[PDB]
Amino acid sequence: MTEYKLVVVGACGVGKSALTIQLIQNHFVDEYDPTIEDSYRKQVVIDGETCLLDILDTAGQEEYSAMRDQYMRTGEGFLCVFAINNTKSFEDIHHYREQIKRVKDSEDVPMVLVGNKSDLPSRTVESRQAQDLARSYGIPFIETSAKTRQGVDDAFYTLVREIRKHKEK
Amino acid sequence: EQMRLPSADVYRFAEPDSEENIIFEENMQPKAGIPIIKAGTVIKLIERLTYHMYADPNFVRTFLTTYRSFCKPQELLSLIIERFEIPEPEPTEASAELKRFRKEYIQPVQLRVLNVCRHWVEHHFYDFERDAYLLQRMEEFIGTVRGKAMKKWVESITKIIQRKKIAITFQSSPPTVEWHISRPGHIETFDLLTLHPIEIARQLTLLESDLYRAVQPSELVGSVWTKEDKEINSPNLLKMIRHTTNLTLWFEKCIVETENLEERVAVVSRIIEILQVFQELNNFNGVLEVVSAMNSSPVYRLDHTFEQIPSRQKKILEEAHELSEDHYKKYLAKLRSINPPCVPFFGIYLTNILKTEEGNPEVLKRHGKELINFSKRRKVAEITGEIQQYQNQPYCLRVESDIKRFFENLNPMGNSMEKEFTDYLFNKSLEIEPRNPKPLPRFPKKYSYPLKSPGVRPSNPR
Ligand SMILES: O=C(CO)N1CCc2ccccc2C1
Repeated sequence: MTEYKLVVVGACGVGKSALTIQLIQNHFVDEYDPTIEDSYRKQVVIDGETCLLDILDTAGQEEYSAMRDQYMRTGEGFLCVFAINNTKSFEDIHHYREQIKRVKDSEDVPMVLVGNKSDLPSRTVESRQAQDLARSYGIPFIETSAKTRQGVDDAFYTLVREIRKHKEK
Repeated sequence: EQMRLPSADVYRFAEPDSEENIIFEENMQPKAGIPIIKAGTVIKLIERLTYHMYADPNFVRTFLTTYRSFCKPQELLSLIIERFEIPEPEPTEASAELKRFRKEYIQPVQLRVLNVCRHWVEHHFYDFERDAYLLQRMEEFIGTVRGKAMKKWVESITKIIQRKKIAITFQSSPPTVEWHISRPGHIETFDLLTLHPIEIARQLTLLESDLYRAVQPSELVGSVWTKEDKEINSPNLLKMIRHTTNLTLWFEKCIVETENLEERVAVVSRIIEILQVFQELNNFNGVLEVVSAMNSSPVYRLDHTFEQIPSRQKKILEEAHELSEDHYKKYLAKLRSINPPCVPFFGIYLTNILKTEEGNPEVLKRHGKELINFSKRRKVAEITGEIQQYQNQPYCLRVESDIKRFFENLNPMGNSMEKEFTDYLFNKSLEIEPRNPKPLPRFPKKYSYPLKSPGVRPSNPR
C-alpha cells in the first residue's frame, strides 16, 4: 500500500487544524485526541487506488520559524492553506511556496492552494483572486468550509492526484 | 432515607441530575473512585465542584485551569457565592431533618466553596491581578463568612491574598565550569569555537530551562498564543520560542559564514559536540535547535562539509534527527523514560492543545439542552499538567554570568527582517558550496586560533 506524506502549511488564525481534523475524524463524530497515531493517519481510496495518508500539521508552532524547513523536508506534497477572511494569510502564500521549492530543491513540487472558510469576519479574498494566484503557480485551487466539511476530501485527494501525476513523469 | 434539600425555585443547585443537565464518561477517576464528568450545565459543574458527598481535587484543579472559555471570572464568583448561601427546607411545625441537613449538606458544601476560593487565589491569582473588582468582591465575601468550622480556612485564604499582593543553591556540588580558549572575564573573545563546548551546552541548558519554567497555563489555555493578543497573553512562551529560533539561526550563521571548508567542518563538528552534551543533559529543546539548523536549507545541502565529519558524530546527529521522525515517535518515548531535570520541546504541547481545542465542540446537546463539554477541558488540563511536571526540578549547574549574557544578547539577524536574513544565509550557502556542475572554490581562513576541540569530557575530577 502506497503511503503519501502530506504537509499542511499556512499562517496562524486560519483553520489549518480544522482542515486536517475534518479529514481524519469520522464524518459524524466530533471527537479528537491528537496524541494517538490514528490522529494523523488515514486509509482512503482515490481513483480506485487504496492508499495511506500521513498528514503533518504543526498548527500552533508557527513562531518556531526556523523549524519550517525541517518540517517541510518530511513531505512529498503540500497544502498551502490561507483563510478567506485574512488577506495577510493569502499574501504570505508566495513565501511558503518559495520556501517549499527551496527545501525540496525543485521547481515542480506537488502542491495545492486551499482557501478555508470558518466563521466571521466576512470574506476579504474573492475566489477569483485565489484562482488567479493558483494559475500563476500552475497548481490547483480548492475552497473549503471546515464546519460543513465541504471541500475537505477534495483538497486532500487533489494533492494526492498531483503527487501521482508528478511521479508517472 | 434521602435528604430533602430546598426547591430549585429557591436554590438552583437542588435540581436533580438528569441526562439533560449532567453526563458522565463510562470509567471512574484514577486513585479515587469518583465518576468522571463528561459534560454538564454550568450550575451542575459548580454543584460538583463543591459537592457534599466527597472532595474532588482533580476536578477543582481542572476546572480552575480551564473555566474561562465557558464562564467569566465574575460569573464564577457570583455562582460560588450563590452556592454558599444555602437556605433551609420549609415546614416541620416546631430537629430531625435540620441538624442532619446542616451537618451533611450545608457544612460540607460551604467547606468546598472555601477550598475552591483558596485554590483560586493560590494557583490562579492572575484573574485577580487583572480585575481588581473581582478581588474586592472576594475580600468582602470572605469577610462575610461566619462559622467556627470556617474560621481556620477564612484566615488561611486571607493570608494567601496578602502574600499574593507582594512584589538558587544546590543539593551538593555542581561540576566545575569549563574554559577552552576564551579565559574568564574576556567576553570580547567569546564565540562558538572559543568557549568550551561543554559550558556552551550547560549555560544554554540553564537559559532554556528557566525559559521553559516561566511559562504558565494562562498563556496556553484557549490557544491564546495564536491570537492577536498573543504578546499580551503569552509573553513568556514567546520569549522562549524566540530564544530557540535565535539559536537555530545562530548555528546556521556560524556555519555558512565560515567560508573555508576546513574551518566550516570544525564549526559543524563543534555544534554536534554541543548536541551531544544537550542530549546528556536531557535538554531536548537544545537538541532540536541543533537538529533544526542541520535540517535548514542552507546547511543540509553542504555535502562537502558533512563528508569530512567523523563517523561517530555523523551517528550522533542521525540519532538526534531520528527523534523528530514519524511525528516525534522516538522523542515522545525518550521523554517518557527519563527523569527530571529536563527541558522538553514545547512545540508538541502547543499543537496538541490547539488541536484538542479545535477538534472538539464547546458544547454537547442532549434532549435539546446545551451542556458544557468538560472532557475537552480535562484533555487540555492533562497537557498543561504534563508541562508543569517537568517544571518542578531545576538543574544542578553553576551559572556563569558572562556566558549567560553572551547567549541572552545573541542577535544573528541584526536589524534585518526574516526573509532578507534567510535569503542571505541561503545565498551564502550557494557561494561557499555552489550547485553541481560548478566547481568548489577555496576560501581563506578567518580564525587565528587553533580549531581542535577540547572534547566533551570534564577536565577535572568531581
Ligand atoms: O550528511 C549530511 C549532508 O550530506 N547531512 C545534512 C544535515 C543532516 C541533518 C539531519 C540528519 C543528518 C544530516 C547529515
